[PDB]
Amino acid sequence: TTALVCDNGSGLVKAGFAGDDAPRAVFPSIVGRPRHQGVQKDSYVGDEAQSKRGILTLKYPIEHGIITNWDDMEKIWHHTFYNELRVAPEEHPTLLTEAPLNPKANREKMTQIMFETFNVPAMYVAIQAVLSLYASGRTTGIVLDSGDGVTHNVPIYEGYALPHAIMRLDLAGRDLTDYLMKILTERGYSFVTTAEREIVRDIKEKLCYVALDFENEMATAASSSSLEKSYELPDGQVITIGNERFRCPETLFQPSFIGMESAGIHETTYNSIMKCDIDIRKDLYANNVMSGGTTMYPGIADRMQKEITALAPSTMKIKIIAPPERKYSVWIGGSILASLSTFQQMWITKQEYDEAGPSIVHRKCF
Amino acid sequence: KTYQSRDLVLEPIQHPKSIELGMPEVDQSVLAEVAERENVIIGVRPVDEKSKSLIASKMYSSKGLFVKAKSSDWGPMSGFIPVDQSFAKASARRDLEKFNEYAEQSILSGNAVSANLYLNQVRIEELVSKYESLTPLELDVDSGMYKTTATNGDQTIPFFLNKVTVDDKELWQVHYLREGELAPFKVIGDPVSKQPMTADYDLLTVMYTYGDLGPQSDRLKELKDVINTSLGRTDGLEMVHHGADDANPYAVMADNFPATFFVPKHFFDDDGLGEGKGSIQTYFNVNEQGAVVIQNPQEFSNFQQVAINASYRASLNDKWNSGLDSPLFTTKRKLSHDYLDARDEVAKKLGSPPPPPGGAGWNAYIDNLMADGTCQDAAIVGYKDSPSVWAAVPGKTFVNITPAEVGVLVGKDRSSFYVNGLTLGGQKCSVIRDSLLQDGEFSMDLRTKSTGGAPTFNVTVTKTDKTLVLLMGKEGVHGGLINKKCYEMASHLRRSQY
Ligand SMILES: Nc1ncnc2c1ncn2[C@@H]1O[C@H](COP(=O)(O)OP(=O)(O)O)[C@@H](O)[C@H]1O
Ligand SMILES: [Mg+2]
Repeated sequence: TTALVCDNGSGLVKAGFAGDDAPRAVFPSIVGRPRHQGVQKDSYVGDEAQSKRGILTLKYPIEHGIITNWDDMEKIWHHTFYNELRVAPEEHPTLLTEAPLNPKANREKMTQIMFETFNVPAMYVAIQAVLSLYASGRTTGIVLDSGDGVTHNVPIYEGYALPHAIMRLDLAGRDLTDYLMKILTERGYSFVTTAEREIVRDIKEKLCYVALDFENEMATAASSSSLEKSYELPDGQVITIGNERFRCPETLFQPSFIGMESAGIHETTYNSIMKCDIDIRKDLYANNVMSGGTTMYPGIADRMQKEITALAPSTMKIKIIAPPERKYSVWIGGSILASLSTFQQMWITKQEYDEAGPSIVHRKCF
Repeated sequence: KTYQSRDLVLEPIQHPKSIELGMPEVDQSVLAEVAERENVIIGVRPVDEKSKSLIASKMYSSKGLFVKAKSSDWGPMSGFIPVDQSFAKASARRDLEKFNEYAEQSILSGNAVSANLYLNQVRIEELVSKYESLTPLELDVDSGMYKTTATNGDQTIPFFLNKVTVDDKELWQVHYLREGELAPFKVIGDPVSKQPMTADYDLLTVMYTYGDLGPQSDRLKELKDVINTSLGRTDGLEMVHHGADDANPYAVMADNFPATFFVPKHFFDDDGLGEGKGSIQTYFNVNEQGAVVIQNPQEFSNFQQVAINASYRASLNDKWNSGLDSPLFTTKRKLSHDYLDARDEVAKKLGSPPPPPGGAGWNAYIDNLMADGTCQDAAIVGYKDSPSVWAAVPGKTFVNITPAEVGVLVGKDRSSFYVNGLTLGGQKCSVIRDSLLQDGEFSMDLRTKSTGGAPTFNVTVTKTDKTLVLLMGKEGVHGGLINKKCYEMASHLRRSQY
């Protein structure tokens, strides 16, 4: 029997089989239900829901990393098992991922749904950042996970996330796409609709980068066309992307760009390290692992190296690891974990659930 | 230097030999530049060697979708798809009704036209002198055409070639005897350009970097347009077509090998396959134009592993028939070495007291906790009044727990132990979870801290009305197992008013 691995992303579900080096299914965490409640299908999931948005009211049940609507979440899992993976959930142990700091009531509800709704023989809930650390071949370090709806700094000791030291930033890829749409619209273009958001997301993913020195890069952009890139829009017209290439991901280091009064990702990394035991801090500084789609920007590891170096004691050995596969490292780490012989000891069995109820997840999964 | 990553071993190519390919070298250079600009790996199926000049002429169209009629390998129609399939290769000649129907249905469905066949002077010289596929041309004064016969296929059929001018080019139109009368020979042509179809550049596979994999086939369509744009042929004469025909139940080495692969230029650097791992041209045959020549299934498997290890993968959204034979072609066989190595590293890194109920003997409780072999240490400690160890495993850590250490565990302050941990029997521990005040749990999960590579162990402490139940796992034992065991013992103690 093969274990299933389902990464419940704020923007995208990444799902597949343990032992594989990539997910089989990647789709939007979206559920659509008819806008009129009166008299083909009662609900739609992912790409199908987005295409029928004129007919449906769309909901994002994991918008900020934490599941808020269980009826919509059950539709997402049903779609994942039956439509994407084409499997009978009752035949497979299932590894689910969860956000850092996921409330106790939420992980209990996730456990109850897997056993009572899907009848899985066994399951486990792992924190997303921990799996990314495992995908980098490590068990101790600090992960910066920036996804679609949320970003976290998660320090981890021998496979165990340290919740007292986790930092959350309420900004990730979705906010960067919206900010890019706004600063391009400021030039006289118009990027406001759902179809225009997809164009801007493509511009962001293809042309954006993190500047090593923002103020110097802004001066270079205003003095020459050396940083300019041309992009062909769907209508055939051409738009020049200049300083927006690096102003867009600059928001990760300067959240005031979108009116947020939060510290930047380099400052939350430092803060999270300092909340951990003195004895582990050198190991965290030497093992900063980047993960998630919003860490894909070229230049981000070199910028983090410079920023963390400026903050830390000058003798501190600092290392930033940004794997090529970091867009899927949470899923890959789950595949690694669920394919190990040690995982058979970690899963929660249906027998354990029948004895203890949903609160068994507090004891077994951390 | 030999290349080695896990079970992948590549010996350096000693004295590389030139390999004949059908794709013109000018087009190999174009594809090498596309692979660099687009940061992709492109594989193209072999083009028949004899069709090189037809493609190089840039006069013809190329084989599109929905064309099941066969090409010919003889006569003046060699390299083309004749409308009359009696002029095609041996397999079509022995199945005339089937293949003639495919040719006519391709025209009727608008996927082809019947076109005249014009050959250039280069082609007449190749067929007569280079390949000796045709007998020397003999002028037939009554028609003004040159008669010739094939030296393979059906050698009894005369063909007639006529000097014609088509758009300022001096070409040779092919004619034959149709029902005994001279008629222009017809080949399957493209429905838009009306030009005869030669072999196309049939893509074997495309491997992308991660910054191109995922939901957002659009990407492949865009890449195919870049390829045709860079090849610079007249509109309608494209060598690459959108979409792909069925996988087909066929094999034959000449159909998939020798394949020409085009890769980003970083592969040709001295650190191409890693840091001090060498260049790709050291282990694979690469020509002057940057074409990586893949000659057999074992080489294809090795190249695919090298590409996957470099984080280039075939898309999920794309459909390919990449394999042919099976020297380790399954998904399990082609797992990335970064995945397998990380799994290996993680697997390695993961590893007077009151009378108890039911009579007397707190040692029995320790024996119960230690029975299943998961724990190396266990203890029951009274924490009210003057704290003391009621029972513990002799010669371990918990037996030495002090009242000061108990005070830290149960103390009002729940944050000073995050500065640098706490101790249990003098052993330094870090706090992983403090649920001491959480209803229904009343527990703390910790992990010891040690030096160098000495193993560390998970610990759970659960608080009852009068006791602390402590447990330490052996190396590799997950914290969840220890927490569950500690909880169950604490629940039993709480039921007996302890
Ligand atoms: N190459 C890239 N450059 C920048 N952002 C990217 C890139 N690839 C993906 N993203 C962004 O990453 C986000 C999705 O990342 P992901 O880790 O899957 O999120 P989640 O797990 O929260 O669903 C989206 O906002 C997407 O636009
Ligand atoms: Mg995520």
